[PDB]
Amino acid sequence: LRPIATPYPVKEWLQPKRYKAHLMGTTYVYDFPELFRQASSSQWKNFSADVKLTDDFFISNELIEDENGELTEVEREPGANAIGMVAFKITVKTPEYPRGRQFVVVANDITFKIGSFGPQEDEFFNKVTEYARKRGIPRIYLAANSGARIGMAEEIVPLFQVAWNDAANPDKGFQYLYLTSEGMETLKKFDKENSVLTERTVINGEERFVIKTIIGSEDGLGVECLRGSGLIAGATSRAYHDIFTITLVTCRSVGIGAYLVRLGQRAIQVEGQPIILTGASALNKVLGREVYTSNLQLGGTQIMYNNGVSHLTAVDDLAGVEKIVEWMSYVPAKRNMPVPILETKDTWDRPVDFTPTNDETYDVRWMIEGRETESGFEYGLFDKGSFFETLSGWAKGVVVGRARLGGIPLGVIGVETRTVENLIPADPANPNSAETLIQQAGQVWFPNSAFKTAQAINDFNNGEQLPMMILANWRGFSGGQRDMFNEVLKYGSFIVDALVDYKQPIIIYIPPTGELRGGSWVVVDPTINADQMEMYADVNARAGVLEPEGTVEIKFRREKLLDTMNRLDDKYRELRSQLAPEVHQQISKQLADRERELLPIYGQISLQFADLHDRSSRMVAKGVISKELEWTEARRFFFWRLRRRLNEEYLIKRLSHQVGEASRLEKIARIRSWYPASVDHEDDRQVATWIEENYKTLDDKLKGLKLESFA
Amino acid sequence: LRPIATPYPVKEWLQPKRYKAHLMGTTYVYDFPELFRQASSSQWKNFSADVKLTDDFFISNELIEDENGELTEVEREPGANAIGMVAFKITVKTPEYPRGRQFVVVANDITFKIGSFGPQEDEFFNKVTEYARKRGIPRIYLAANSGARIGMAEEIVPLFQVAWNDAANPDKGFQYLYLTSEGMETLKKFDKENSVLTERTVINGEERFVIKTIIGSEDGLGVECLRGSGLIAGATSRAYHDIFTITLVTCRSVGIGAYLVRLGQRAIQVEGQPIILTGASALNKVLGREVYTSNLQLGGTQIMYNNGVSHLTAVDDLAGVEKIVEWMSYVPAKRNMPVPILETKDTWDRPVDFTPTNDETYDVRWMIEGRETESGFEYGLFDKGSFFETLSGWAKGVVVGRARLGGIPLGVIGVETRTVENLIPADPANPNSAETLIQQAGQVWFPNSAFKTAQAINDFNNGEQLPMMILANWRGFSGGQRDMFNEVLKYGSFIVDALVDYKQPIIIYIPPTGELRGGSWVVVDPTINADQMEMYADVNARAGVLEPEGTVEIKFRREKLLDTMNRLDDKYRELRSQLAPEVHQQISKQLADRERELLPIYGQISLQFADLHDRSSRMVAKGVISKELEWTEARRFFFWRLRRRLNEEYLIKRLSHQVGEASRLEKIARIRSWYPASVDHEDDRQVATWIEENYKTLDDKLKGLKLESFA
Ligand SMILES: O=C(c1cccc(-c2ccn[nH]2)c1)N1CCN(CC2=Cc3ccccc3OC2)CC1
Ligand SMILES: O=C(c1cccc(-c2ccn[nH]2)c1)N1CCN(CC2=Cc3ccccc3OC2)CC1
Repeated sequence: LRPIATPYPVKEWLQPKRYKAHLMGTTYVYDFPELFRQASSSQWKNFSADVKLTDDFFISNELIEDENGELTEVEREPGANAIGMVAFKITVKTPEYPRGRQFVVVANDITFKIGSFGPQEDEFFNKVTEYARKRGIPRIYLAANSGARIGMAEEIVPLFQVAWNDAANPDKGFQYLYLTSEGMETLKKFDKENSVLTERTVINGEERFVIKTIIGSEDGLGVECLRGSGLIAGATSRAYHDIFTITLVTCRSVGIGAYLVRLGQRAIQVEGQPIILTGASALNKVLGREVYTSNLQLGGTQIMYNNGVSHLTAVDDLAGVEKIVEWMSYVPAKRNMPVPILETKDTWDRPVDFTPTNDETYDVRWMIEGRETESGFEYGLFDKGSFFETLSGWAKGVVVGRARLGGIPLGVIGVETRTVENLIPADPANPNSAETLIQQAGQVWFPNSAFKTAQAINDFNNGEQLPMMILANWRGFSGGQRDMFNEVLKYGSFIVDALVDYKQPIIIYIPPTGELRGGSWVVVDPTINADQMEMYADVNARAGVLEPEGTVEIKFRREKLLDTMNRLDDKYRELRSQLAPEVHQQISKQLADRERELLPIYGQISLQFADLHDRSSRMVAKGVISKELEWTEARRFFFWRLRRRLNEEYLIKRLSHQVGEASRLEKIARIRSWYPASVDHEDDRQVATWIEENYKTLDDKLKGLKLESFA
Repeated sequence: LRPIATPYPVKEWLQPKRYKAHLMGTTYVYDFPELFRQASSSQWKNFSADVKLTDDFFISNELIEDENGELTEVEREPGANAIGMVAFKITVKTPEYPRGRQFVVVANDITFKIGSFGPQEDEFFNKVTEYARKRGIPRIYLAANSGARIGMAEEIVPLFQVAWNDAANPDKGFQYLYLTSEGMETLKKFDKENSVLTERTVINGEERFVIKTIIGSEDGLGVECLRGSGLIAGATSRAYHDIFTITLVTCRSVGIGAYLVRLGQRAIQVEGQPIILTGASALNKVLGREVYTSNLQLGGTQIMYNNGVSHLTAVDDLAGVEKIVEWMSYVPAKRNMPVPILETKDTWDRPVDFTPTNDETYDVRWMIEGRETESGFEYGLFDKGSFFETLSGWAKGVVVGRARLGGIPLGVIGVETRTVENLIPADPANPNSAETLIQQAGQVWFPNSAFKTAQAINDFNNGEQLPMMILANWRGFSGGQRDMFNEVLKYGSFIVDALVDYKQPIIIYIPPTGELRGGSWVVVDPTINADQMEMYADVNARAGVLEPEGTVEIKFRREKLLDTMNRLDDKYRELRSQLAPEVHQQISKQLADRERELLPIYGQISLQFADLHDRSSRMVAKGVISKELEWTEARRFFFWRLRRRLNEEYLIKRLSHQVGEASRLEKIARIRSWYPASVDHEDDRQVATWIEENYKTLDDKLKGLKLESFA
């Protein structure tokens, strides 16, 4: 016992495995529920400073397999795990679920055979994943491992013999490996007869049992571990589409461990904990040279967070747990439950203060969440303090996060107007390689930003099941050589696919000072998914196929511009006179003199003429947008629109369970036929208010419609 | 008329639009059905040289919209199209469908308003896509366009006035654009009152109608074209998952045109025809400098085919049409129809001749399709002449194509063992940028090869609806810095997702001289999708978590190796003697002398010991593979296995339409309970033969099971 004379018992001595985990720079597996309790309690403090919590607000129950391999809850001493994978069912009362919400935590035990994945850990991880999925509850994975378990048939090590070419000269080589009768008997005796596959031969009097395959008595040596890895990779791939999946990289995640991080998509990486496929020393043997010095060069945050593999970084395990808990606060308690409403001091009923200007540089985050000023706080579009930005280290040209609109949680995608730089590191494996700095213009989709936008859309959609707002402000895609070669088309197309799959309300809003052009509008138009999408443009937004400079270049050329020079009194007369023979040379020089002096302002006139088409009024006129809006009034508008949309969506889902076979246009028109004759279908607030006042009455109407002889 | 005195009529004079198309370097839209007829006839010649074809073997009917906007067949003169989008319903009798197969061809008319997409072309393209999808028939798109249509309100051009700051000095600027009463009346007269949005003001006696928005009388000027682009992008995204989609880039594909190419996935690009987002001159204005000289720098084959955006290239339009027709020969006639069997001279009943050696370099294509030798033709795994390789210009480390196994069409993925080089071009926009040459080791997945493998899997699955074989031979993923930074994890994970979605039989086969390790096995194990996947390993294959060098490094270290030095007579005695005081220094030097001399061969022994675990016999023993196979006998084995699998799959699909709610294990066990008691369920040939002999009898059994009161 070390240290002596402590006030309370030495927990690292009661369970030496706690000390081993600490020695490896991670939290002991059995101590993670306590971090979730601390993080959950902080959530309450940050929400309502005055709430009195009691220990019954949080319950953690370890899940273990029974005699029939079915998961059951246990209350046992930490460190009694017979396998290197552990799980807990957590039931917490949170500000968004004060009566309680549930989730599962799966975790590697780094103290158990270095956190390696053997067949038993793989089967348990799969069993826990299926448990979460059946219940629709989130699956949190805490990665601290050494990848698939490796081994050899340790019983064949003291027994094997070698068939030397020349016994006296071993250096000259060997023909095969074999067992003697004594070696074979040792195996027979310990009931390890099937540990080897032998073929008996007779060489100079003695019988030799030629080893043809080594199998081994112990399980978890090789391919059986690889089968299990495949099983859990597929299990996670499916879980991502079904439930909320998140991973915290807590010590190091190797091989299957790294794949699990990616397959669950949502990942928080603790600083200094690598996500690797191959270790630096293994790579060094393959390359010959001593190229890498640490695994952090390969899979540290400076790789993974800069990549978008790690959505967030964390300073320590508790910070990571706090980020999981914060992310989950935007997510339904379980699959298909409504999005968790959470109203704060910042009510829906106020104008938007922060307004972008065309002459001044701004941060899009100011439009999203507001900003501190010397004169006070300028509120933005969403609730003060609600913006939880993710993928913050990758493709910084797009701003992705979760936010709240008068309490309604949603995914937000904004456009970074400032030029973004990113540093591509020098490849240590290539001596003729130096660090590259890439500049990327604002309001332009590049391969990386197109991938991030698509990624964001999918992550809001699957598991999170959130509505979304895109504050659309792109000039288009980068059509230059490098970006075309880097497959910009591929990434842009993923955005379309992500929108086609979206199952919750979508609002596309071209904000003030914002724009949408030929290439950018294609990928975000509401006809991609009319059942979910809706588009709005600010009165100070712009949209057209090309930018004014482009439109003039194609449609307001020199001849049109010169014909327009008949708005000029001096030009009209000069063109008329030069249309008696020798004097015509002086008049021709005089026309070219006026045309040269007028050209800069007539170029400006054509630019203005072209821009006059690019207005939200044309968008309304041509029916390409639902409404033209005023930025300061957007919060009030969107709150009720979103609120109205969620209610109608709920009624569309119920109408689907009954009858079944009807189009969405038929279902919505049916639900709308139920509204009082006096209710204006175009009034979002009135429509939401009427539905919320009649949920139980509408239920009775739906239960009555269960007179279905539909064959 | 030019030229005079030709033997037959000048087709370019009868329809001048034919000449315009030719002038633009493309085939006239109305002439594409003839190219399909020529290509279809060649298919017959290459199949059976002796078949007599008549014109009734091929029918092309133009589809146009009726009075109610419903598509109908027409026989009209070419060039009468009132919109710039054209379609044809093609019905062809092919070697795989001698009674006939159908498909739709949609195409831009480059002679119609430069092949631009206006709202009418967009609505027609969408209508044709839905037509194809409803029928389950393939959709071939022929891209020859200028992207979304651009315009201005040409009626406001002669009318608008300018409010100068100083009339006498126009150079000093203007305040706004306006209309006069005379201008307003001109609009009133031509019923174009809503062409502008004005606000009347009175300035120094005269009334000025301030233009606040220009709308225009003509449709297809701006945003209305962008809505249509979005509509067709979403339509194509959906079509890809539903029907066979392919695109031929025939002149140039711009903006929406480029997106359409990608969204349909399968693309054949004609040499010298660019797929661009922004034109070179437009990019040059945005950058200031005159950076690019042609659109081919941006979207030529050297960009798109090297990218994997273009799956194949074609020397001219007919070669492109021939490639479409050849690709389609592997594809079902319509959605959910069986894969088209096509038996050739190369029957299933033969051994595989080409065998890889560990000491000799080979091309994987030799294993796939065979190879010509001075001594004759060495047949490979698949039918002679059946290998149709796609994505051949991108990520050359993986070999992807379609093939036939005794007539059965399937997708094939093979591993290129030879080191692959690829040249990254120098960015013309960056003066401090030079061409990079990248080397990539064989049998290692890199970001590009992982993306291609995933891409291949999805393209075989969607629309093609083909079974697949992966001749799995990877050491793992590149875990080095550059490849980790280039998101190898992301691409590897797409492989898992692609396998999870697969709806047809999958065979994973580790071939002779082949290997599968820790990282590579994870992503391809049959437990990812047990309903479709199956794994086999050749008797000369290898698999384990690490390679022998890795396993020894972790599990057969110096102490184990030194303990093994007790297989040595001289070492055993020397270690015993040095375990009386001064003489012990000489014995310690003598032990280090033997250990140094023995170490190279004992290192080889441990490598051999480790390799003895990596055998297909261990794979069988641990139940991770369905069977261990012999390469020469693989064609015979796989033919019957695949044939058996397709039959059972057919019966599983039928059992699903009836009853409905049963697991696949229940359905298959039920189908198997129908086989005669004497039929060995493990005999593929017997099982396939019995099903094919009793399809009508099994139908009667299924129709009888339609006694379903299942609620
Ligand atoms: O409408 C225009 C435009 C602008 C200026 C000139 C011309 C033009 C049209 C014909 N000749 N020149 C077009 N464009 C459409 C919007 N595009 C946005 C865009 C900006 C951009 C910025 C940096 C790098 C790449 C980029 O490519 C995409 C830029 C070009
Ligand atoms: O089993 C081993 C191995 C090989 C040699 C030494 C060691 C090792 C284990 C511990 N220290 N050294 C491992 N490995 C697993 C298979 N890996 C395949 C691989 C090759 C490879 C080749 C080029 C570039 C990157 C690469 O990374 C992936 C290579 C490393």
